[PDB]
Amino acid sequence: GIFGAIAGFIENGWEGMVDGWYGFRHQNSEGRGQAADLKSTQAAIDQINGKLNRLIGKTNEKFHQIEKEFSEVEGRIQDLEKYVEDTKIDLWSYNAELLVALENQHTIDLTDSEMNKLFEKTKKQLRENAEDMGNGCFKIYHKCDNACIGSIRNGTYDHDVYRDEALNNRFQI
Amino acid sequence: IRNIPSRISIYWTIVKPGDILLINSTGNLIAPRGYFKIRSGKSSIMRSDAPIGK
Ligand SMILES: *[C@@H]1O[C@H](CO)[C@@H](O)[C@H](O)[C@H]1NC(C)=O
Repeated sequence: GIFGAIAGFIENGWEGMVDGWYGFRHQNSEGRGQAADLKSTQAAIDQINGKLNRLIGKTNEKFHQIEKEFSEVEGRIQDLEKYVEDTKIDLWSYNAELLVALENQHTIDLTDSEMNKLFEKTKKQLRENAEDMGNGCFKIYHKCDNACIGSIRNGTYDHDVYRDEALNNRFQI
Repeated sequence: IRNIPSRISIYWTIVKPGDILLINSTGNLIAPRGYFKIRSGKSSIMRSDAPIGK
């Protein structure tokens, strides 16, 4: 939520993207297509598995304790045993509620973050050859075939190759 | 209780090494036949009616 990409300038997610969490959709003179971006998806996954690693399969061993159920009324000593346990139970219960709320807040935001980074990286690659249409898409001001699109995704796009072409198109009257 | 009006009260005593158990009695003693070993560790007790599984 906090970076404003996911549930923000990105209108919605793509349910048809099933081979990654982030990716690219393009349209050009040869058609329109889709490809997942592996590195950003993995970055998000890696952070979430880290949380799970702290939380899953990490329980504490306890053995002989105090009794916690009672068949007879006893008063002072029994009140304390019960109170000790209730107090304990309430505090563990607090940490967990807080933990989940906090973890969940950080996860949506970190995932929002990863989407934004990929956008920003993409934005920089295109230099002056594209403009941000404001909804996460770039209008690219030059002929850009599948190989061209592939180069952007693959991080090997050479802005110098297309710059003259793009500038003429951007700055037309 | 089970047709018995009398009772026995149970007590316990721990004796350290170098120490000595002394019993002085003039009646009504229900005598120990010996001692239990006492250990320390991870053992406990739980009240439950759940079946034991393999
Ligand atoms: C990225 O482009 C380079 C240059 O052609 C190529 O060697 C490589 O296979 C490409 N990477 C992917 C995963 O498409």
